[PDB]
Formats: sequence, C-alpha cells, structure tokens
Amino acid sequence: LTSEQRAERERESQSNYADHDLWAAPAPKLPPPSH
Amino acid sequence: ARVKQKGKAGAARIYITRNQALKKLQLTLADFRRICILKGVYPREPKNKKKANKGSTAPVTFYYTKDIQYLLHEPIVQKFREYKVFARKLSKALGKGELETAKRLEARKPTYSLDHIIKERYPTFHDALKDIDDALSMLFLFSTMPVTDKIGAATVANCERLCAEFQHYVIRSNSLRKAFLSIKGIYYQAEIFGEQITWIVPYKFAQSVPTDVDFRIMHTFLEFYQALMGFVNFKLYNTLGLRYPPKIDVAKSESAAGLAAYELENTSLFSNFTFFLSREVPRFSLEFVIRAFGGKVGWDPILGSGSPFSESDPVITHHICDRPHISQKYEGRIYIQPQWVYDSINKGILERTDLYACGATLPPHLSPFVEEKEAKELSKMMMSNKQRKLYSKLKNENSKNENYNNALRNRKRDIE
Amino acid sequence: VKWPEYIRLQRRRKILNLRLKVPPAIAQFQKTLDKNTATQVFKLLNKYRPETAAEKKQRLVAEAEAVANGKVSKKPYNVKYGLNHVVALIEAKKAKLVLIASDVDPIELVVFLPALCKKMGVPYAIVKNKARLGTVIHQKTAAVLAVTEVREEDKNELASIVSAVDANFSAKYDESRRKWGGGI
Amino acid sequence: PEVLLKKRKVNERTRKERVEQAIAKKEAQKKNRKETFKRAETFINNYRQRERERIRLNRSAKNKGDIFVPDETKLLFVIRIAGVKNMPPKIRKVLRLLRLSRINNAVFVRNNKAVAQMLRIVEPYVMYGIPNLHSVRELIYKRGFGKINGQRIALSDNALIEEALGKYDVISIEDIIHEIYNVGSHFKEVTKFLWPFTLTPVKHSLMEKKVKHFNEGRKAGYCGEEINELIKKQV
RNA sequence: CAGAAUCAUCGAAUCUUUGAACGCACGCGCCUUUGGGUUCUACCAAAGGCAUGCCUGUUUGAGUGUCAUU
RNA sequence: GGACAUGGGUUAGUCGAUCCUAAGAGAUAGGGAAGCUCCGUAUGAAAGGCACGAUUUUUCGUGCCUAUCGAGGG
Repeated sequence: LTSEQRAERERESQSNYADHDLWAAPAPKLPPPSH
Repeated sequence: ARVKQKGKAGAARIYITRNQALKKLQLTLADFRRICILKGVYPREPKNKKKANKGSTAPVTFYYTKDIQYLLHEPIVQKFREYKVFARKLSKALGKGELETAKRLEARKPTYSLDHIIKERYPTFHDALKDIDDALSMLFLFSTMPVTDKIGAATVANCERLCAEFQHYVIRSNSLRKAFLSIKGIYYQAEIFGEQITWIVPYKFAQSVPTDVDFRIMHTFLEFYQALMGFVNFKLYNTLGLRYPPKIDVAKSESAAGLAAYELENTSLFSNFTFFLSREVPRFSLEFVIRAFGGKVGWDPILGSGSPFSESDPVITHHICDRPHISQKYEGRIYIQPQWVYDSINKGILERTDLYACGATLPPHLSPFVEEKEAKELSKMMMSNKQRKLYSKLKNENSKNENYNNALRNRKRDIE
Repeated sequence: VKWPEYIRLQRRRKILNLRLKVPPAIAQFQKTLDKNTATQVFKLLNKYRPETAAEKKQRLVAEAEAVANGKVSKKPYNVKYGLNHVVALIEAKKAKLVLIASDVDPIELVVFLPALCKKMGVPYAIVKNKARLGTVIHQKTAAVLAVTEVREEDKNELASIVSAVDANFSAKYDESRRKWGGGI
Repeated sequence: PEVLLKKRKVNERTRKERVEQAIAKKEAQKKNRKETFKRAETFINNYRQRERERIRLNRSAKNKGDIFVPDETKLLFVIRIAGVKNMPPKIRKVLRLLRLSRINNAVFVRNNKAVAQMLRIVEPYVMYGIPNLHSVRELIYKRGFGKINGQRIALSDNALIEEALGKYDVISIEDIIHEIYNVGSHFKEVTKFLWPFTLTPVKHSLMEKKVKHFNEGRKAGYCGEEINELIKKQV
C-alpha cells in the first residue's frame, strides 16, 4: 500500500465501539432505595 | 492407604488465601485486583476459619480455588503482560532518543476487549438489565468531573457519549417511570424489558476531589462499565430499530446542546404540554424528564443552542422558573417550581400549579421508591438457638421510628 | 553474604585491572574525555544520525509511488560507524574526528586506533562507554564513530569541538598516555 | 437467596498507618531535595532570553503602537504558558495586573483597546483566544473557584454566591456564566470575585509521563478557537 | 471339524508392559481440563501433561560489571 | 505317586508390604580421561517459601526464615 492508503487505513483503525451484539456469581445485592 | 493428613480435603482445600492466589496466578496485587474487578471475583468467608487456614488464626481473605483456577486461563491476563512488555519498549525508545519508534509503538499499543468478559459475566440481556444500575450511576457520575491525570480525557468523552445515548433511548422508549430528588442528586428510575433500572445523577457542580479516593480502582471500573454500556445500548437500539451509535454533530455538541447533537436515525402524562426552561434551573435533568413524557421542551439560549422555542413564543404551557423574581412574566405559561414536575412524575397525575407557583411555599416531596407476660417469658428461656432476638432487632428499629413519626404528626398539628 | 560465582568473577576482574601494570597502549583507555565535552560532542553527533530502517523505507516508498505514477537530490550527510569502515576512512584521511568507545570487550579491536589516528593526524578522543555511541547510530553498541563531513551550517561547530578535543584530550594527558597504567 | 456483604478485609488501622508513613516519607524527600547546582550555561541562557525579551518590548512599544484588535468577541480567554526566571520588571508587574501571578492560571478579560495592548506586551508568555459558551460553562462548573472573604474557596454552594454577590443581582452559578458570557455591568465585580483556574497539563498516556518538559505542545500567541479544544481536553 | 478369501496389494488407521526409555523408583507423586453417583466442600474416574545436554528466539531478572541523565 | 490326563481352589479400612532411616551405595555441582569411563555428594552451586498490602507509576513494593536406593521404627 502506498503512503496514502496506509495513512487512511490507519485512521480506519483504532475504531471499535459497539459494532456487534453479544446477546444473540450471585446478585450484587443492589443498594437500598432512597429513604 | 496411608493415614490421610490434616487439611487435604474440604474447607482447607477449596478455600485459598489471597497471597496463595497471587503466587498461583503469578501476578502482582494491582493486576490481581484488576482481573478480579473485570471478572466476577469476590472473597468468600469460610464457615470454619481456623480449619480453612491450616490451623492459623490471623484474619485473611479467602477465595474459591475453583474461582482462581478460572483466572489461570483468562486470555486477557496475557494482554497485561504484553503491556508490561510494551511499557519497557517505549521506555527503551525514549531512552535512546527514537522519538519516532516511540510514536509508532504508542500507535500499536496492546489492547484488550471485554467482549468475552461481558458474555461470560452476563449471559442474558435480562442479566445485564438487572446488574447495570451501578453502571448507570457510575458513568453518569463521571460526566461532570474535571479530567485529572488519573482519568484520561477520552474516558470522560466516553462517559458523555454513552450517557447521552442512554438518555436518548429512554426518551425514545418512554420507559422513564419515576424521578426522585435528594441532596444526593436526582434519583432516576425507569424500567426496561420488565426489569427495573435505578441510578443517581450528581448535581452538575464545581465539586472537589477529596484527595483520598484511590483513582486507580475507579479507572478500571470505567474501563469495565464503558465496555458494558456500548454493548447494552447496542441491543436496545437494534431492538428499537435505531442505528447504534447515533450520529453526533460536533458543532452542535460544542454549543452545550445536550441531547440535541445526537440524532436517533403514563407515557403521555405531558403529551399535550409545552414547557420552557429559564436560565436558573438544572436544564440537564429537566430536559430529560419532560421529554420522557412527551413534553415539548424549549430552553434559554444561554443554556445552549438548539432550542425549538424562543422566549417570546406564548405556546409554552408552563414557563418553569425558580428565580424569586420574574420581571417580564408572560401569560398562558403558568409559572411553577421544578418540584412540581417531579411530583407529577411520581404520581403520574397533573399536580396543582399554584401551590408550586413562584414564591409559594414548597410542598413536601415524597420518595416514590418507598397472659401476655407468661407467653413472652417462656420461649426466652426454654429454647436453645435463640432466634427470639429477631424481634429485638427487626421490630425495634421499626417500632421506634413508627412511634417517632406518629408523634411528628401530633406535634406538627399542635404547631399549626 | 555468599556471592554468586559470577558476581565474584565480575568484581575480582575489575580489581585485577587496577592492580596490574597495564601496558601504555591499554593504559590510555582509562583516561578519557571529560563530561562537558562529551555531551558537546554528542550534541553535534545527534544531528548527523543515520536514518533508521523505519525511515529508510518510508522515504523509499515515496520515491516508488512517484515513479509508479510519474516523475535529483543531495549527498546524504550522516555519521560514519563500523570498525572496518572507519579504520579505512582514517587511512584515506576522510575522517575529521574519531570517537573511540572506551570499553570494547576484546581490547585488541581499538588498541591500535589512537596510534593510527595520531599517525594520520586525525583528531581523536576516547568517549566513555560504547552504548552511548550505539544509540547515535540506532544500534546496541558501536566500537567507534567518526565524523567525516558536515554541512556548512555546522562546519563552525565541528571546528569548535575539534579544538576542544585537542585542548581537553590531547593537549592534556599526552605524556600520561606514555606511562604504564595500573600498579595501584 | 441473600448474599450478605460483610465488613472489608482491609484493616483500616494499618492502611492509615501506611498512609501516614507514606506522607512522613514524602515530606522528608522534599526537605532533602535541596540546593541543587546550576551550570554556567543556564546563566547565559537567562541573559540571552532577557536581552531577547527586552529588545522585543522596545520594538513592540516604540514605533509599533498598533494593535489588530481581535473582533466579534467582547470576551477573550487568556492563560499563561510559561515564564522566564529572573523575570523582566515590566512583565512581572503586568502579569500580576492581569492576576496571572502563577503559571497555568486562567483568567477572562473583556476585549478592548487597553487589555489587548497589555496582552500584546506579554504575548510571548500567554496563549489567548475566544472561548465558546460551552467551554466557559464547563470551566465554571468544573473548575470555578470563588474568593469568599479572601480564602481559596470552592464554588460549592449557590448560597455563598448570593451572599457575596447579591447586591449585583448575582444569585446563582448560572447567573455567573450568563453574566460572564454577556459581559454585563457586573462583569468587573464577578471577575474580581472569581479565583483564577488552574489548567495544569494532563499526563495520562505513557509517552507523556516520560517526555521531558511536556506541555501538550502549547505555543504562545493567538490560537483562535483552538483554545476551546484545548479547554475541552483540559476540561 | 463345526463382494466371499487362513487371498493378493498396500497411500488410511490401531499399535498392550517395556526397551535409547523420558515424572520419580523398580510402587509413589505433581499439573490442566472433563465427567459420574437411586451418595455431590467428600470420593472416584478419564483424557492430556512433567527426562536431561544443546541451539535460535521469547519473557522474567541479577550484578559495589561499564556508563549516562541540571 | 510329587506321573500325565481333566477341572476347581488363595477374597482384608484393622494381618504384612507399600510409609522411614541406619552402615553404605549414590545421580547432580564440579574435575579428571585419547577414550569405555573416573573421581566427587557438601562439595568456591544464583541449589528453597512465608507473610503483609483500599492497587504500586493502574510496569511488585516491604518484611522473616534458612536428590535418590537401602531391612530395626509404624
């Protein structure tokens, strides 16, 4: 890849924010509600 | 067979101390906590302590051996060492003066993704919705904190991005149910997919850091939750048909536009109502709460651009304002206090405006989440394990407060 | 404190060098360039560092794409390193200043260098440690560096340094280089 | 189905003992890092800077009594990038006149002929630009500090703002930002009350904690709206 | 005696305990994962592992070995 | 018949071995030897683990202690 494609592909990297869906140890005992 | 030795099975075998768990995994304490934070790991107190400690007595934290052996094969543990490798190579480059291999190394710094952590920790979406309340409280808390050396700026940007997208979701889904107020902040409460979600929003304020919180821990939790938020919101938007992540306009966002930057390309309690936001109120909380119930919302331009209304438009049904003085008071925009809105939210009923009007006494707020001698002396002595103490603990603090607050009503009527 | 067999080996060897009657040719490699001139020497040298294998490629791709689409230079100026390459340069009198690593492991390599550089009249100095000379050229270690030719902009700086090495290294010592070292 | 969370296994007794020992060891180190040497080179460098600075003042004041007067903003934002040891007497007073007595201090200034002139005098030491409403909002709401009775007081209560600024129709934090961005009549009083902010450069990634004299590449002079982005990174 | 073959051919496999013989000895352990039970913090089973000398590389280091850092 | 022919028979948590060492054998660290091999086992060996800690620069800091086979022992 020449200088520019590797540069623009470098920008297209470093980007991974919620692209796919995963969903196709007791409970932490949630804190008591407001009093 | 031989005489089996002491502590070769049972509670002296499964329960393994923290120091042993360190040398079994070959980790330092700080890394061990990190993999304990990321995974679901927590001490478990053995029933028989000195039995479980090879006859010792000193107080020591214990873990399940089965739990530790799971951490032995965790693939991310390697990415901890690869960063220990990376740090030394970047120190090497700066030492020799390679200000370029330093720049390329930092570009190719090792990464780990919590995708398999989330799947193995929360299998079902309902599992996530149950154990996500602290995540909402966490991320929302951080979006109003000045960026420090311990917490990077981009992490704050991740909080603000993920915080707003969730606010957009609830307004779009109309899933907001209650919104309680307190000196802690604005205790929000919604429900999604049947499960109930609750959190607390800090007052957006020029706070101070107490210089005793160990920010290292708090940094890993963000590195955990900010992974959770992306994938939880992703399913919600796909379920709602929205394209995740919603697009954000930089120019709008740098004008304090709040949710206006992002485009999403008794639910009707305030459907037929138009509200205006004056320049003294918590716009961030009020924008979210009113639009959750169909309220048409405009705000003062000094709070941010993107206001659909101006000041002069009389279509506003209620011009909310807590300022003690209103020089240019309008008509048709009956002026009430913000406590009116949350009271309407809790009750799901249009509250009375004039009692909450400007200069009026504030009504109190309600939290929406909230022979005898012989028969009492025989079981106190003629029984063994003494669960009779349950009354002395459970009933005592309930009886005293019930007696106390019942006397409040009588004493307050006397005052009147 | 029972030392390891190799800690004992390291330290006994160090003590041995300071005790024996070191020959003059090996004795000169113990009295070296001072610290102030050492950083000044390397201030210049770190201008003429040869480009790394990372830079030598990123540059050559730029020419390749220029040729691949549609399409000459000036002599590359940098520092000369390598024992055979440098030893040739002194003999060919192409070297302006030679910097000799003070602690080369088989001392046979550089033991003849001060005599040869004196013979051809090349101003030389024995800079402390090879790893300093290694980092200038992007290597683990350099037995010897040499400045052969600098741009006109820095021609004055090199001349200033050369007179310092004369005054601080060769003007000083000189006679002490002809005495058997060690024996302490 | 009841997972009782017990008390921490942390032994808060030893934790604070370690903390106190940590503080005890830290103060000794500061009291030990004393009276370092100074080379003959830095004495030169100060002199070269001082004559370089002094000549700049003469050319700036004499024959150059002209200012380009940045327009379309009544309010500017100025921060001090760096200072020179053995400060020139003129700059030493002027920086105090702008309340920038210490480095990394952030102060708002109303744009006019006079202020821009003093900024032009101290230009090589300050990075100044035009903040946007949002950038000013986070500054007050995350780093705003008050001067109540003359101590270092955080703007933690709106009651304090009303108490000290009631007679100038300033009641709340939101009143402060609206006044400052609009530069009203009480702009001078509010700016007098406001304690200067401290935008110390942030060091998060490993490369920054190691490069020497890292200041995020802060230049000196006009930066337009880049100061907004710098604030966004900084706040 | 009561697609065959006590067949040929041979590119796919199986190849018990050993033996240079290699977890340790001539029976006893450790390590990682998986399973079982009308018994589940116990017990058991199973599969896969653990010889030394050397070479390249890797990671973690030691050194009053050499030296640098206003 | 102890011959061959044809079958059957030794059941263990508690009895012994397996568990241990003695004199010595003895691998290793080393060192000899052209070499098969030899000497050496406390030897100028970096020869085994314990605890502590809101997590420490989100790169481990601080503190303590110093082989093996071989039958009377169980």
